[PDB]
Amino acid sequence: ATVLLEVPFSARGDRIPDAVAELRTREPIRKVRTITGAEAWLVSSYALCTQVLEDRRFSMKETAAAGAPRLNALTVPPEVVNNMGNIADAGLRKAVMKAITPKAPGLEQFLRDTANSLLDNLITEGAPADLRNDFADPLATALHCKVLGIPQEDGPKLFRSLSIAFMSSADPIPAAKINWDRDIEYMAGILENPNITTGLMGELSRLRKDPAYSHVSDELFATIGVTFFGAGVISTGSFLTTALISLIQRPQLRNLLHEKPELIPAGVEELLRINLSFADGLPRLATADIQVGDVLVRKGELVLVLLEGANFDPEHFPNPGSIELDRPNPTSHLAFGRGQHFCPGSALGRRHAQIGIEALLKKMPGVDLAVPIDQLVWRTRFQRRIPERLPVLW
Ligand code: HEM
Ligand SMILES: Oc1ccc(-n2cncn2)cc1
Repeated sequence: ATVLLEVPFSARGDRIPDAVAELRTREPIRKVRTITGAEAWLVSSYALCTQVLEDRRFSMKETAAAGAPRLNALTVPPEVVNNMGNIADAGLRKAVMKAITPKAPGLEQFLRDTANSLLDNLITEGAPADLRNDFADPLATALHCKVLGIPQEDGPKLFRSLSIAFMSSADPIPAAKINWDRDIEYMAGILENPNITTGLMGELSRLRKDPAYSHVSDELFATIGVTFFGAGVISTGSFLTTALISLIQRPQLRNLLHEKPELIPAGVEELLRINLSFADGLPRLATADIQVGDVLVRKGELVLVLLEGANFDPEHFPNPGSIELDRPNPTSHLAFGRGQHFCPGSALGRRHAQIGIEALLKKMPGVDLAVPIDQLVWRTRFQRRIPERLPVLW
């Protein structure tokens, strides 16, 4: 006898497990058991992942209901799972989206100057360098302090919450409450701080005192600061780190992009497509009985949308393991999700990776791993796949 197939399959972010293609071909929706012991439907083809993500009867908000089958334990309060819905209901969606575009005057030059400073510091210190802790994550943190309008020197303490806040745990995490309550108190103080006049928190601070938003709660304003910092920093730092592995493992492409930097946006879109940064399928709870493939999903059941299942599906992306800069469908991957919950930071996340890669390739054209690839240590039981250190030489 064996037990039901367990997810996730592997915390490694540098290779896709052969099980994914076997599932996708033979059983593109099939039952699995999550780390909590709950059963779920794992969906692994492009067609069925898109069907679930575009049908709001597969609800994100409902995953937080008491008694639901769970992928993992909540690390935020249950109403915060509906964060974008609460931002939309408060009349703040357009304002939030406007503040986190990468097109803000000076923002790109700030990102390039920051990237070049971090790189020069590594060059001065000498190889080996850790491109996660001393490049990708400080670049993500500096970017998000600038986009929020908060002091750069407050970035490192806010960042140190994230190794707990983005855990994928079977059980509630006492330190995630301690750090969440402290980080909310910090954002509530930012909203009362007259020095904060720029970025997303300077905008929220003004709208909080405008009569049209006098009944939006202070808790929501503070929650937008904590969630957009945390989601943006973990997501951009982790994507850029694993994209740098994928580039270092393709010297032919590295060299192409160094020679023709105008191809960096196409290269980043393929690095998004092949990225294994999300450690778990995206969860949704069915609110109706819905046919998906050969399965009738029942109301109340959990569905998990496996992004690499869609993004490596050869029916959509032929030769899916290869980075090809001339595909006819290059932005149709699911790396930012799809539908109602498509990532609101997508443009910012693209620009952070394009600028970090352009800066790295000009400063360290010979960048290579300084350890054999199997020696990277992959974080476990986390919502992202990331190596704990990324040692390189150049
Ligand atoms: C390359 C970087 C990024 C990747 C790969 C990424 C990926 C994703 C994905 C896959 C979703 C959909 C989750 C779902 O449907 O269940 C999502 C949602 C989200 N992302 Fe991003 N993200 C990135 C950067 C950002 C940035 C820069 C921010 C903010 C500054 C951000 C904020 C959010 C938020 C707040 C949501 C929830 C949206 C909702 O619930 O409607 N992300 N992201
Ligand atoms: O809109 C958001 C929802 C959940 C999160 N987090 C999930 N784990 C940690 N934060 C961040 C933003």
